[PDB]
Amino acid sequence: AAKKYTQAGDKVKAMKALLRGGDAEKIIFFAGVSRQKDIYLMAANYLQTLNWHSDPELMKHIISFYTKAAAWESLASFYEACAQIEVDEYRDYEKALQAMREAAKYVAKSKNDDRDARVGVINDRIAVAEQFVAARQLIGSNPQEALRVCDELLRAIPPNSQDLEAGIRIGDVYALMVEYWYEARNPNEAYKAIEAMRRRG
Repeated sequence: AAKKYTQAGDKVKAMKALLRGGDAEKIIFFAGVSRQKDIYLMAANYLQTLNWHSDPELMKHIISFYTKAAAWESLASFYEACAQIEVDEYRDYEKALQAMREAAKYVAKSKNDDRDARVGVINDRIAVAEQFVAARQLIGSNPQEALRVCDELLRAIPPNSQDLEAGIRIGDVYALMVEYWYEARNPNEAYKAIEAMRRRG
């Protein structure tokens, strides 16, 4: 779509139907080249809905869009989202905890009322973050802490609250769940890797 859109596919309405959900990253690129405010906001809001385990440059790049747009609320939203789904294979939650600290800092920097919904995500995510950092700092020594953190996360979204309103998202509730099965209390469990791969697939 955007490939043929850069080939004179026209504008404004070119990306109003490309928000949706998924794991796309070039909605950034057309927001940057189109220089339209609405495309900027939708591209920056879109990346909260992604689910990956890598590429944390969107931290600073949505920081750029929300310096150009002066809305740190969804910046803190993506802080939470990307720090949550970053530690999936980053294997370090200290940076993610610093990113939740930056989420609180930018909510304090925020001025719109969207920061209230951002705190509605924060009160569920930072509550698990101090026990998920105990799930990640002690992922080599404390399997039960990480297992029960992931279990109470998995038993919070089936209630009426959404994934934003129940805890941290299920990027690392799964990814750490695989991790302590093969790493913690049994690093030499080769058939857990084919459990880990069969739970991966």
